[PDB]
Amino acid sequence: NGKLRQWLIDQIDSGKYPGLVWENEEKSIFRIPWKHAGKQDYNREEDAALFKAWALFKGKFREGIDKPDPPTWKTRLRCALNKSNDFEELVERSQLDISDPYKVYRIVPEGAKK
Amino acid sequence: GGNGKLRQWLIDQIDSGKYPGLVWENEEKSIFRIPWKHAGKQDYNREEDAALFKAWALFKGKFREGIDKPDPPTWKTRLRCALNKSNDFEELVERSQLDISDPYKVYRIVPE
Amino acid sequence: GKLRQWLIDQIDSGKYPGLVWENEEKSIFRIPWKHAGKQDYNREEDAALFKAWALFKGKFREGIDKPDPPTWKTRLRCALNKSNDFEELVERSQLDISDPYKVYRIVPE
DNA sequence: AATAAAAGAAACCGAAAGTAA
DNA sequence: TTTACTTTCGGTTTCTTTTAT
Repeated sequence: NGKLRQWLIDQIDSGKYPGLVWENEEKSIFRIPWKHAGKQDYNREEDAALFKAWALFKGKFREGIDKPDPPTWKTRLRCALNKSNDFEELVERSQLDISDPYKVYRIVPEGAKK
Repeated sequence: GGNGKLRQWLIDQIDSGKYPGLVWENEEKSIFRIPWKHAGKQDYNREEDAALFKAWALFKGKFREGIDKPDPPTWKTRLRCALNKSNDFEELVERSQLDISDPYKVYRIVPE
Repeated sequence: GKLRQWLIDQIDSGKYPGLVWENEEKSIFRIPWKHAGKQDYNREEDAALFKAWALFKGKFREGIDKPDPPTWKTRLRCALNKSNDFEELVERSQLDISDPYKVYRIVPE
């Protein structure tokens, strides 16, 4: 009934967001760019695109109707990632203090029994 | 299965020690205790707690051991509905304990 | 149905400050609705109404159950939503002021 | 120093599934 | 079965305290 799992899998499977790539061929671990908005390498378009995309895809942000607030978009996805049972951050694999920094996440498989 | 069987039958089930938690509260035998546990709770075991409901289903024609598939929720609902509408029984709702372990309801027997 | 009468009764008492009628026909009322994280929020006064609903239904027992104001708030909110006896006037609600509240109109039968 | 972004935790929401009477 | 709430689901928004430039 949720949308985050399928949606994010789709954005990675698309080549739309550079740095949003699978790390393995088994499609279980992926990399998600996570740049601090204050950095010099940061451009609003390319780095905020994934967060804006989630706000567009849910009804939250409507282009031309609403005033843009990019930190809000990032907070939504971060908190959504944290809370979801579908995603587990591999905190020992995240690279946040480099140019082109990223976080590493695992998509949990569904459970065996009921 | 027919009319005028509920009152005496339940009195008989209380006077026997067969159903744990189905005991009299007074010596005048006008008020009694009936376990009323949610089937999902952890303490719930199907045998002991569904026994009274299964017993009513057997005593009336509704359940036949070995011929029909058991449905404990159906037995509970059937006996519940009988108690509410019964002129022979009146719930003392101010003494019932439904949000405790081994929860129960308290009922008063209407004299004629 | 106990909510319709119970809530009408809670408004008619002056017990909960901010739980007041807006009109003289007793069809529309104001129900305080503050976020529990805000600074003005005090646990006793603002959760009192939700606490009262939890008491009046069997859900909370003083001294037997651990207090959970967030669950109290959720139950009352969801109850109002499903109620055919209650309809929120969303064009009147004031959620982003100090002392925020919601506005509800009582459906006549 | 200052301004802006960011962080976890928890309270929060509607919708729907669930439960009881 | 209808009415009437209550609980659960899948994220979302807020609160307060760090972190980045």
